[PDB]
Amino acid sequence: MLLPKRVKYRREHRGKMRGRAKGGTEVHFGEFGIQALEASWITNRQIEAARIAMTRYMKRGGKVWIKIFPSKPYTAKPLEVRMGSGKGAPEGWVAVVKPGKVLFEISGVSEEVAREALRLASHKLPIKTKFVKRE
Amino acid sequence: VKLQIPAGKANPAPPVGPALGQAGVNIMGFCKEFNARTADQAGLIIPVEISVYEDRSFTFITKTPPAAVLLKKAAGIESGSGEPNRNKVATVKRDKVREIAETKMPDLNAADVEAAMRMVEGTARSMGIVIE
Amino acid sequence: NERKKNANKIKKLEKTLEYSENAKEFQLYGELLTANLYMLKKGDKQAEVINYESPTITIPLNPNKTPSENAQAYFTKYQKAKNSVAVVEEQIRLAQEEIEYFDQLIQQLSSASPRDISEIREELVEGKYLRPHNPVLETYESTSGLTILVGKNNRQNEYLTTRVAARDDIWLHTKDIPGSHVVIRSSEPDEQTIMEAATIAAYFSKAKDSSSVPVDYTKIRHVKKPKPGFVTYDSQHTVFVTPDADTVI
Amino acid sequence: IETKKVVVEEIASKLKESKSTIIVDYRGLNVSEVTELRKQLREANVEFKVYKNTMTRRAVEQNDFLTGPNAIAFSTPAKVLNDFAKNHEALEIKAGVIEGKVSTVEEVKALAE
Amino acid sequence: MKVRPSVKPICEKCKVIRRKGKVMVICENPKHKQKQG
RNA sequence: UUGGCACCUCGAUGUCGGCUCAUCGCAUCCUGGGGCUGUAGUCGGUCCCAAGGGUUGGGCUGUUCGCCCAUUAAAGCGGUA
RNA sequence: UAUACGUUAAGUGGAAAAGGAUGUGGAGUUGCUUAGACAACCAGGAUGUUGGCUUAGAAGCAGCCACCAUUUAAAGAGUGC
Repeated sequence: MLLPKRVKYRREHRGKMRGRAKGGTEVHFGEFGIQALEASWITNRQIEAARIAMTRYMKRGGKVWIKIFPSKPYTAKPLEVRMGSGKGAPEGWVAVVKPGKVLFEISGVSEEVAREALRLASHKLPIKTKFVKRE
Repeated sequence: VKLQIPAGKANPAPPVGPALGQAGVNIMGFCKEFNARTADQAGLIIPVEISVYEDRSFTFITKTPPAAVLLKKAAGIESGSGEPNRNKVATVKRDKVREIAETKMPDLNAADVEAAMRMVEGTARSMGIVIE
Repeated sequence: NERKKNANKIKKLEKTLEYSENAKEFQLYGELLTANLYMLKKGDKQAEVINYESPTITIPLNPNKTPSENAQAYFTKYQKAKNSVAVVEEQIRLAQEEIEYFDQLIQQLSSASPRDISEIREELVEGKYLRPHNPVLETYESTSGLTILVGKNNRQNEYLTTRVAARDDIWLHTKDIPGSHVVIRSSEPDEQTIMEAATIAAYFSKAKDSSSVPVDYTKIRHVKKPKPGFVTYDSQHTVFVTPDADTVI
Repeated sequence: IETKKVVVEEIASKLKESKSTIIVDYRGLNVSEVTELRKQLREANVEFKVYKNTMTRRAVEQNDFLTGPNAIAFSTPAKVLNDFAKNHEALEIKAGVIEGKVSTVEEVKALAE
Repeated sequence: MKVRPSVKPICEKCKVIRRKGKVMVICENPKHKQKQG
């Protein structure tokens, strides 16, 4: 459950996930990676689920290199409450994702193993994905 | 039917008793017959084949000891490697390689002494032995 | 309080251990059943069976199960009792190590000085039984005009044994349960010093003024640096000796 | 491709080098009996190998019996062969040749005699 | 049966087919028998 | 369901529970027909098709709900201000 | 009830996802392949060896490690029961 240690503002606007990514569109730390085909917010619980999934499938395998970090916080008012009276309290932390963006990489491991692990992770994630490799 | 049995120890029941209680033959007379033939190093785990015709006509054949047995007697050790190629813990001599080769030449397929030696060398790799 | 507690703890464990010890029976039963897995119906209650001394045992069965299932269950129970006994024996080892540690500790505290008590307190706070830098050894005169150093503290004794001497030097301590550790710098002097070290050993021991205390002298090269101060020894000889006076200084 | 070319090449080579060869089936027998045959011909110094019918034919022309399962036994032999055959009797001893003279079944039997 | 939308083969002997426009799985092992619905 | 928004209704839309009267859906409680089973049998579990019919009487509580007694093939979940 | 070219066959059109699938159409890349491929049928599918460790027992297949050599056309110190 990743966390930014320190932040300026505990409360931010949400934002808009228009367009494609700026960077991180291609694997370069590792060999076999995964990228997105949509745009969405992703949570520390999602990423750690995917991470531990692939690492359990691999059991010693090489290196991973996540390519993101949930910097963004997201609020949520308490339950059964009218509107207004200030912005809701923070709940967790979020990473924002554009399409064309690489999320997880892999090295030290064969292609079939990598593809299967990333499949497993994709099923923990909400969005549509693609298997990718380095050029 | 194969049985891995020390020479002088025949009728240590619990392994061998079942080995022929399905056949229903005399376990213990057969065992002392086995000792009588295998008046050998007690502890030498002989491979003995047995063949029983349906009328209880049992005939059994003692054979050369295993490669692991001969190599553990050579190195004077108790066990092969628990993790060979991560921890080699045993070693014997090329002369002993020749010796066990020339011993079990009759049984193997390899007409070549050196090819039989290669077979034993693969065995040594499997059980964590190096050669000198 | 802690040592007494640990002693009573292992008493609890021991008197509890005497009620789940049915391992070997199940082992032998599984052996016999696997040996006799051809005479046996599925649905039977008993089995007149011979041991491989040729007694004849009547093992009970589950009349619903197969002999395979039953024998495997016996192996399972053997496995389980084996596991629990291993657990209890480990706890025993832990508690006894602790008790011996505290017994040596109380010996030291009996034969203590404040300078070592200040170190013992920190040792125990480090052990986290409690809560809240080169001076190590103390010596006096010895035979052959020699100097024999010692430490009533376990930590200082270890510091001297390791960092203040070589491997071929000689360590002199008790040949018995509990006592201090002491030696001269490269202790290779005469039998005069060899017998003089025995007096210093018998003075600071589990039984001071005990006139039958044997001292063990061994090369430091065989001093085992394996809780703390669990130091075994080899390359050792032993000599019966006794306590002495302040002339031991 | 060129590998198969090399293969048919050396087959024709050993063929033209030999002057006794036998052509048999290997079907209906275990690897144990097979290796028994192999060992007795090893000590006989009689070579014995296993090839495919197509490339075998290409080597010969570089005939009718060449179909079906086919192994070959070079003596630069038939005795041991027919002995094994009388022993096991799940075989075909279909053909032979000597000095390039195609030998009949009865003729290879006679050499076995 | 094992009715489910995530229909797959399980063992190598499991054989996917289509029937009446529906997807189904065949195997001698009836526990591997599946269908979408 | 608890709720959020305030769109009709404040020149009046009566609001819990119960009685009578039923009616509809099926994500079926029983009955019917099947697959699988860690389905021996008897009983079961789970899933699938099926809404034709049926789906108890009492004690306590205003109660709904719930607990309890005794039965039943079963004592279904909900919508209809 | 037009013209020409194609697509779909679900009544999609005429309601919706994750995910799943020898659905079909179009492009494209690539391995093998009449010196004979894929499937099918016939036969073989072995030896040190039951690889060794662990295990009461682990003998290709509880698990750890290794996974070599021989007959070899080939047989894994072993794909699944």
